[PDB]
Amino acid sequence: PEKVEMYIKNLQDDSPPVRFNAAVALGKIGDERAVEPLIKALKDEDWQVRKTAAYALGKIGDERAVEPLIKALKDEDRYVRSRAALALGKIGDERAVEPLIKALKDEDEYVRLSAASALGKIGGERVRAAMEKLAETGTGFARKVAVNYLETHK
Amino acid sequence: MREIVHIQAGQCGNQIGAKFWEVISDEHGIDPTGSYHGDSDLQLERINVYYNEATGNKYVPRAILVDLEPGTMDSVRSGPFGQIFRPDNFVFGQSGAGNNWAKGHYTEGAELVDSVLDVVRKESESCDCLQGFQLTHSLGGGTGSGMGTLLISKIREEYPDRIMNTFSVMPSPKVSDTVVEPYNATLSVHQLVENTDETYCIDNEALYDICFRTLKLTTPTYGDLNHLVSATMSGVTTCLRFPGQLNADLRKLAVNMVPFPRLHFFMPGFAPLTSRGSQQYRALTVPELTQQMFDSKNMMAACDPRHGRYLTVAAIFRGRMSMKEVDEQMLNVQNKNSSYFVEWIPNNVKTAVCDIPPRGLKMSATFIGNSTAIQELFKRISEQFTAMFRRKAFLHWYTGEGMDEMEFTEAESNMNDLVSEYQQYQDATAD
Amino acid sequence: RECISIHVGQAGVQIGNACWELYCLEHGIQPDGQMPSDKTIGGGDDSFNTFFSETGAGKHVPRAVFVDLEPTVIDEVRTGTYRQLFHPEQLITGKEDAANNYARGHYTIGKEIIDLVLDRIRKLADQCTGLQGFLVFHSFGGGTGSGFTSLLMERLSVDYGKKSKLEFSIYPAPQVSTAVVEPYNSILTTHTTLEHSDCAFMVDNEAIYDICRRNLDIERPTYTNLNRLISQIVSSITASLRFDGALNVDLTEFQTNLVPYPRIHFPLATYAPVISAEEQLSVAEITNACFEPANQMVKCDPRHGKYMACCLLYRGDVVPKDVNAAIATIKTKRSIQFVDWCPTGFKVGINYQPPTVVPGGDLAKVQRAVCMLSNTTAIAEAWARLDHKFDLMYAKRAFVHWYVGEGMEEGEFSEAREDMAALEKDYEEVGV
Ligand SMILES: Nc1nc2c(ncn2[C@@H]2O[C@H](COP(=O)(O)OP(=O)(O)OP(=O)(O)O)[C@@H](O)[C@H]2O)c(=O)[nH]1
Ligand SMILES: Nc1nc2c(ncn2[C@@H]2O[C@H](COP(=O)(O)OP(=O)(O)O)[C@@H](O)[C@H]2O)c(=O)[nH]1
Ligand SMILES: [Mg+2]
Repeated sequence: PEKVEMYIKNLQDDSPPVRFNAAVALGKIGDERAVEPLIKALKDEDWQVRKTAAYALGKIGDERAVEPLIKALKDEDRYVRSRAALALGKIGDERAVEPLIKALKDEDEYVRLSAASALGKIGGERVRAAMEKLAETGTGFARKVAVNYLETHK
Repeated sequence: MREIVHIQAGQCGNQIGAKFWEVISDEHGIDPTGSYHGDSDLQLERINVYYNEATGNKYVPRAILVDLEPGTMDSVRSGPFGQIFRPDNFVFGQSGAGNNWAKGHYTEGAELVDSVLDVVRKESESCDCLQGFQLTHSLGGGTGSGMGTLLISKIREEYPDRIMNTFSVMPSPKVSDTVVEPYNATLSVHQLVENTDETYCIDNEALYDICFRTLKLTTPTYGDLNHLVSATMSGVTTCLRFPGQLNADLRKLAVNMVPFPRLHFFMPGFAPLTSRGSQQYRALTVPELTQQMFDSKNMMAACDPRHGRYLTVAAIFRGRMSMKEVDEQMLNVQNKNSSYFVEWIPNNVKTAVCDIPPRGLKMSATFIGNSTAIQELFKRISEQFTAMFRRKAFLHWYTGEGMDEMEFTEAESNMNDLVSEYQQYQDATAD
Repeated sequence: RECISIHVGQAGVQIGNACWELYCLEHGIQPDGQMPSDKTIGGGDDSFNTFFSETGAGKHVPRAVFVDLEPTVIDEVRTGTYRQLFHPEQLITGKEDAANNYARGHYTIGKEIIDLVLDRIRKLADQCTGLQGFLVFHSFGGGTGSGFTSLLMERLSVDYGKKSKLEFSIYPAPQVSTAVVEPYNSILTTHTTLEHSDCAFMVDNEAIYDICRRNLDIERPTYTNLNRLISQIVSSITASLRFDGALNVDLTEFQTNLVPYPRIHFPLATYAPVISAEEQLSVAEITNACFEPANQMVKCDPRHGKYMACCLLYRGDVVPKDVNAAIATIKTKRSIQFVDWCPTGFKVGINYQPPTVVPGGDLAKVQRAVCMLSNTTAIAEAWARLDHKFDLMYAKRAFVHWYVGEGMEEGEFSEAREDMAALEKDYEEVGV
C-alpha cells in the first residue's frame, strides 16, 4: 500500500533498469492501482520493460488490461508478444480468442506456443466454435492446435 | 583404490612392521583390543585403508606376519599391540633361514610361501577395491630377503594390476657383522628393480649415523633405529591414511614419483629427529622444517642429495601452520637450489599439508625423494659384493641350496645397470 | 529449447554444484527444487527451463549429469545441501579412479563406465522437446577430467551429431597442482576433443588464484575460494542461455558470434567487478576493466594478439545510453586490433536482473556487472606455456610408460603434440 505509490513513479523514471525493476515489483505485489501505469509501460521504449509489464498485467488480472494486451500481440519484440499472449490466457477473456488465433501464424515458435497455451486456458464455447472451424478450414500448426484442443476435450 | 594389504617378513620386517602398527593405531585412535577410542572424525575417515571392520565397532589390521623363525610369533603377540592382529594371519615356520637368501627364496621359504598366499588371498577378498600391497622387510637376512622377494614375485604374478610397494632395510657393516649380507642385499635389489612399483630405501648405515653423530646415542640398539623407521613410515603413509588430494593412493603417488619404471627407489627423510623419549623441547618453524627436508643429515638412506639431482620430490608437512608459510618456504628452497633439481621435469616438487601432527610433536615434516644420488647406496652394496664374489667366496652355501652362479651374475648386472641409469639422468640436460 | 550439463571428474563435479547453487539462487529455486510464490523470481517470463525440467509436483530438477571414476567427490553432492535437488540416477561413480593418467580415463577404466553414462544422458535427452546441446565441465590435468571427457565427447558426436558441445575447462596451475603429468593430460585431451567441441572456455587455475589473492585478498586460496569465483564467471557466460535475453540466446548464437574459424574456438572471458565483501563502479569503469589483463579467466596479453569476436554481457543496473557511451570511448581510445576480414563490432547484451552473490561467499553484491567474451590470438600464449612443459618431459620420455601400460600407444603423444603445433601456427597465421 505505502510502497505501491513508489514503484508507480519508478515506472515513469528516466533509468531503464529502474523502470524494469518497478514493473517486476508491481507484478510481485499486484495492486489494482498499478493497472493503468502498467498499461502505459506496455508502450515503453525498452522491450525488457514492455514484456515484464505484460507479465504483471496477466498476473493481476484486471479487465482494463485486455485491450492493450490484444494490441501487444502485434509488438515488434518476440518476448513481448509471448508474454502478452500468456497474460491474455491468464485473464481468460473471450475478446482475446480471435487475436490469439491470428498469433498462431507468428514467425516465432515461442509466440505460436504461447498463443496455443492461452487459447487452451480460456476454453469457453467461442474458443471451441473457432477451433471447430479451424480444424476443418485451417493449415499447418494452427490446424494442429485446433485438432489437439478438440481431442483434449471430449 | 581403497584397501592396502600389509605383509611383514623376517626379524627386521616384523620388528619395524609392528612399530608401524603401534604408531598408526595410536594416530587413528585404536587400542590393543581394536576398539576406537579417539575424538576426531578425521581419524576414521580413511580407516578402511589399513584396517578391516571385523564385528561391531572393532578394527583389525590387514596385516600378514611371516617368518621361518617361530620365536617371532611370541615376540609380536606379547608386544604392545600383539592382541589386535588376526590369529590366523600369523604364518610361522619351525626352522629359519640362517641369513641364507637361497634358504628363503628356494628351500624352507618356498615350502611356507603357499600358506602365506592362502592368507593374502583371504585378505584380498574382504577388500572392496584393493589399491595394492606393502611389504616391510630386511635385505640383509635370509627370510625377509629371500622369502619376502619370493612373496613379491608370487603376488606380482597373482595381482599384476595392483601396486607393489616396499620398506626395505639395507644392510650395513656398522649395524650387522654378518659376512654374506652383500649377497642377500644384491640378490633382493635385483628382484625389487623388476617386481616393485615403489621401494623406500631404509639404510641401517644412515640410521646408525643419525643416532651416533646427531642424537648422541653412544651405542644405539634396534629400538633406537626403529624409532626413526616408525616415524618415517608414519609420515610417508600420512597422505594414504588421512583425507587429501596429493598422492592419496598408491597409483596417484606412483604416477607423480616414478618417471622411469626401474628408478622407483626413494630416499626418505624426517624432521625433527628426536631421540627415544628425549623430553619434547624447542618448537620448530616452517623454515626450520623445510631446511631439514633437503639436509643430508636427516636422510634415512646414506647418500648426499648434493651428489645428484632430484627427479621428483614429495614433501609432507604435519600440524597447525600457515599455508602461506609452507608455499613461501618450498618456493625459495627450489629457486635458491635450482641446480639440484632436474630442469626437464616441470613442477616436480609436490607439497602436502596434513592438519593432524604425529604423537609427541606439535609439527613435523616428511620427505620422499627420487634423487639420482641413491646410486651411492647401490654402489656401496656392489663394492661389498664384488670383493667376495671375485673369489666366489661362500658361494657353496647358496649354490648348495639350489641356486646357480648365473643368478649372482644377473643380480650384479642389474644393480650396476641401475647405477648407470641414475648417472645418465643426473648428467641429462633439457637443452 | 534445452541444454544438458555434464560434470566430469573432481574439478567439473565441484564446479557443477557451485554453478547449480548460483543458478537456483538466480531463478529463485530452493535446494529441494521447490519454487514457491514467496521465493519465485517475480518478473514473469523465465527461460530457465532450458536447464531445469519440471516434475508433476512443481519440483525443478537440473538437466545435469555428474560423472567420476571414484565416489569421494559425488558422495559430497549426495550428502550436501543440494542432495534433494538432483535425482540419484544423475550422479554416476566408479570405484578405481584414473590416477592422474589420461590413458586410464580414456581407455582402461573409462571404457567400463562410458556406456552407462550415455544411457543416463539418454534419459535426460528423452525429456527434451528440442535439445540444443551440451555444456561439459572438466579439468585438463586429472585422468578422468582429460581422458573420460575426450572419450565422452567422441561418443556424443556419434550419438548426437547436429548437437552443440561447449566446454568449461580447468586449465592447470603449479599452485593447485595435484600432478606432474598434467601438461601431458592437457595436450592429449585438447588433441582428441578439438574435432568434437564447438567452443571451449578455459579457466586458468593460476589466474583465479591470482584474482583471489589480489581482488579477494585470500592469503592462500583453497578450492572453495576459486570455485565460488569460477561459478560467478560461468553463470555470467551461461546467463544468455537461462534468461529471456537477446544476445547469445541459444548454443548456435554463441558459436556463430564468437567462432569464425572452426579450430580457433577458445574464447577468453573477463569479468568485472570482482570485489571482496569488505564504493560503486559505473558502466564506463566495468567495461574498461574488461580490457585489463589482470581481470582475465586465462593468463594472456591481448595487446599482443588480434580479435575475431568481442561480446559484452552486462547484468543489473546497466542503462543503454551509458553502455553506448562506454563502448564509444573504447572504440576511439583503445588499441583493440581486429583481424581484417571481420568487422570491429562489439556485440552488446543487457539484462536488468540484479547480480546474485553467494551468501557466505567471498564476493560482494554490486549494482552492475559485465562479462566480456573475446575471441583473441593471445590465447595461443596459454597453449605455448603448456606445450613447452610437455616438450621438457616428453624429450626424455618421462612418465610415458604409465600411459603405454594403460591401453595407449606412445605415437598418440607425438600425434597429440603435432595437433598442438598446428593449433599454435593457426593462431599465429590468423593474426598477421
Ligand atoms: N578450480 C578447481 N580446480 C580443481 C578442483 N579440483 C581439482 N582441481 C584441479 O584439477 C586438476 C586435477 O584434476 P581433477 O579434476 O582433480 O581429476 P579427476 O578428473 O577427478 O581425475 P582423477 O584424479 O584421475 O580421478 C588440478 O589442476 C587441480 O588443481 C576444483 O574444485 N576447482
Ligand atoms: N633397523 C633395523 N634393522 C634390523 C632389525 N633387525 C634386523 N635388522 C637388519 O636386518 C639385517 C638382517 O636381517 P634379518 O631380519 O635379521 O633376517 P631374517 O629374519 O632372515 O629376515 C641386518 O642388516 C640387520 O642389521 C631391526 O629391528 N631394525
Ligand atoms: Mg578424483
